[PDB]
Amino acid sequence: MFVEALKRQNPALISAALSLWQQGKIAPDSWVIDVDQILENGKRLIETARLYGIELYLMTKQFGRNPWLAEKLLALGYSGIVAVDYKEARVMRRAGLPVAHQGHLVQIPCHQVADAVEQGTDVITVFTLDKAREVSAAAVKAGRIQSVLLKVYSDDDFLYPGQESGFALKVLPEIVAEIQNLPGLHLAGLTHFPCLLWDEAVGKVLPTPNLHTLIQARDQLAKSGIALEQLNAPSATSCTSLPLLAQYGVTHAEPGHALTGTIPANQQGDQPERIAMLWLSEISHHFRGDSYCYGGGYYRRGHAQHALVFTPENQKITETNLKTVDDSSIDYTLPLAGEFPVSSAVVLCFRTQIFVTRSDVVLVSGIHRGEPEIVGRYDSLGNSLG
Amino acid sequence: MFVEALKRQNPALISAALSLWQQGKIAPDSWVIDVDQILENGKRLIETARLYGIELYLMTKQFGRNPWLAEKLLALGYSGIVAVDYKEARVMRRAGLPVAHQGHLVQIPCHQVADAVEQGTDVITVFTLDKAREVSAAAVKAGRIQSVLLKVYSDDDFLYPGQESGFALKVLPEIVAEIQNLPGLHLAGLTHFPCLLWDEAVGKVLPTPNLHTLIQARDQLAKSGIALEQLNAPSATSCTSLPLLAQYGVTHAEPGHALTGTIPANQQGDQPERIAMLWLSEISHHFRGDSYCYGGGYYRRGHAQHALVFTPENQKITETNLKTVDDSSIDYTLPLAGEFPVSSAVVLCFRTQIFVTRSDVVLVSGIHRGEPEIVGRYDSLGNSLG
Ligand SMILES: [Cl-]
Ligand SMILES: [Cl-]
Repeated sequence: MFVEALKRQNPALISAALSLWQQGKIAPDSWVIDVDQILENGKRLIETARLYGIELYLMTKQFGRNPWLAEKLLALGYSGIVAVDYKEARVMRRAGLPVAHQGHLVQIPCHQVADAVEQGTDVITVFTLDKAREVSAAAVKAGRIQSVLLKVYSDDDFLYPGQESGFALKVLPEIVAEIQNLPGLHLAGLTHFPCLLWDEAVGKVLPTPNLHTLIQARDQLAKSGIALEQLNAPSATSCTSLPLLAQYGVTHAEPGHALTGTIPANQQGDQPERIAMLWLSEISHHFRGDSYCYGGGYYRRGHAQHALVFTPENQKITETNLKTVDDSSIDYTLPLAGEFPVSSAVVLCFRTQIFVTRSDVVLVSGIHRGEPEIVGRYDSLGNSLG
Repeated sequence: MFVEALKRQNPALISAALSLWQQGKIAPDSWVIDVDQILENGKRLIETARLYGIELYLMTKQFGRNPWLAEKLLALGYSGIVAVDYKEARVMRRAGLPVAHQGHLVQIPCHQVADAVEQGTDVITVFTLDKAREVSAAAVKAGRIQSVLLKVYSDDDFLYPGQESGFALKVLPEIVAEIQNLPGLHLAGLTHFPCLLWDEAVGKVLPTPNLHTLIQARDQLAKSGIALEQLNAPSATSCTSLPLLAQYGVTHAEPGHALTGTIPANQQGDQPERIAMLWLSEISHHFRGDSYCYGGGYYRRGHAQHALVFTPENQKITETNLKTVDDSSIDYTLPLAGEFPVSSAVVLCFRTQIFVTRSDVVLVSGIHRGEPEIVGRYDSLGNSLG
């Protein structure tokens, strides 16, 4: 779904990836990241957010919770890293990086609450009073006051599998009263997910009922004198959606895919953020008239559709399509329409979440200058490969 | 699907896991491995195979391509490691371990063929003449002769997504002639997958058409004087299936799940190999009457059905069931029937392939002696966590 955008916005990345593969420097099932471009994208996001006075936390899950990229991006002026789960937080803390937000989308396990509080986490999102009590106890024991966000929801919200969580709007005042009575805590604000979603029919990113629930919650609380310093509204945060967030009084947002240009608003390759990643594989074998490339990077919600096949003998690039993929079996290989020579290179570009796949992540700098150089190699879980 | 077997064969593992979690030593989304038991299972497999004269290669993908376990198991007398793909081979070679078989289920990428040949790989499976030519060239350049296996298939075989590969039976003689003419190669034999499959209706592991195709291929080749030193017949290799393999003249087999007792023949917990793994999680939150545990370990083909919930205040264990899981969205959490306290521990036991998930792998020794001790912590891709 991003091959069109890749061809338009970053053909140099295609050339660099293929060149490095031909040199034997990039193995199949690797996402190749244009470091020059991701940093440019990150800067544009910061400059845009600054005008609106919106603070940004960096989301890294989609590019494989990569600590090298996280460190370089943080240096652009981001307020900290938002860790989707405790394993992502683990990568960041091991790297010596600040974690600004933990608890969303995934809560902090009981035996890790004290570490999150003691090591320093700007805000912690809680989904239950029992978890809030755990955070309060840890804060008191550490002689600190921990800021928290509350995840809210209402019955008309978009509630996705794995994200069914939070305090119902009908009980929010009772919850807030409890939170304000816990000694270890400071109620900093609210969050929800997803707050914005791409609408294909309209052709725009639009607010979701979830965002309206967040606003309604803020407004209800304001009637009882509750002032909230943080309204955190993630999902599809990008340069062109930031003004929309600003209109709703959002104070904090969390770019993830925007950093690599891989947002649904960019399918025509016309957004300020340019495509900064592609997936490289190679032809393994043929079977009954079709070619199969090494798998490992397949993502069910990715809308992978188009593939480029590079044959180094003649340096030819041919477009073909992915055939239907069985989501029930492990993706050892992926089917491509048509026969291509064994050991030809393959390029795809689609929406992924690297952290739930087993792809390598290869960091390439200097593409803007025409001097591509590999500056890092990592796995999908954030480990260096050396 | 293995909770019954776990309760019968290894209740000590349940007790050890919960005890260590209560001590704050095992985080949610960890497979806890009984080292004493996996090594006992590995020994039983070796002793059984030896009587039949079948050689065993160790398959490690399902327990997270773990190099610590691989090394300890190899020491029991295994002929080497079979690496499912080139990333698994990467873990093993970095650990300084011998790789006996590469190429099945996944081929060797072109820029890695020379390393596989030069570093030493007992047999390499090829799916195409072009890959065979690559191996031959590499062998000649390295002044070696490389043994190869051919993957065969026929149209009535069980051919699963990701495993659609090999030479058709109708062209095998032509292929073998070509292979025998390539200077770098020695034709060692044949392989296929799956060669055995559990049959739930019958209640036995049975040969598949794939195994019959392998035998037919061997017999056809024998008519033209081709002698094959290796008939490699993987899938459901275990203590009770080894005599069946022996009856077909299989020379090499490849236990994976048998090492941990997590084979479909063991649902009643009556096989020689005892359950040696469980998955530990924890209650994150509640939503609309149900509890949600941390995810990360879900496997679509795993038949996860039953969960044990441990509440440390009273030390009570309660069985509940997993609710229906949406396989399309990321498993940040998993739904459990009923409400349980936040931060209660959760135990599951089901068929997994750790390498395609993001679970930790925690190695616990001394369970047989009643002195459980953590001797290693790894991620799902084989990296040490420290
Ligand atoms: Cl070519
Ligand atoms: Cl309890």
